[PDB]
Amino acid sequence: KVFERCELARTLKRLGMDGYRGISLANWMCLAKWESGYNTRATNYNAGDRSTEYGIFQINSRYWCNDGKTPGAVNACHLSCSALLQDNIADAVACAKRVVRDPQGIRAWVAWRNRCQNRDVRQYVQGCGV
Repeated sequence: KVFERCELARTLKRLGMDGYRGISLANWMCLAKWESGYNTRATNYNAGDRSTEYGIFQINSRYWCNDGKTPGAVNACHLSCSALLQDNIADAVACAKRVVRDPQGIRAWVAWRNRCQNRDVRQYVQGCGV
C-alpha cells in the first residue's frame, strides 16, 4: 500500500511509535520517507552480500527477518520477511521497535543519518493532527 503522509503519521502514533526509545514521530516519518517513499511493498536486494531489505522501513534479512535465502541470517524479530510486505504495518512496527532497542537505535539505518539527523524534520508531521 503507498501511505499518504498524515495517514501514516496517525497510524504510527496509534502503534506507539511517538517517543519510542526517545525517537520522535517526525524522525520515524523521515526514515519511512527516504527508505521506501511510504511504500509497504518496497524490496531492495543487495547483490554484494545476498540480503534483501523489506517494506516500509527497509528492514534487512541478515539481521532482523528471515527469508530463507540470506547467508548468516539471525532473524532477531522472529518474523518471516513476508510479514513486512503486508498493507498492515503492525508487524513492521514491532520489528522496527526491536531494531532500535539495540545501542545504535535509529542510527542503524544509514539513510536516517544521511537524510534526517541534524536536520529540521518537523515538516514530515506538519498538519497531520498528531
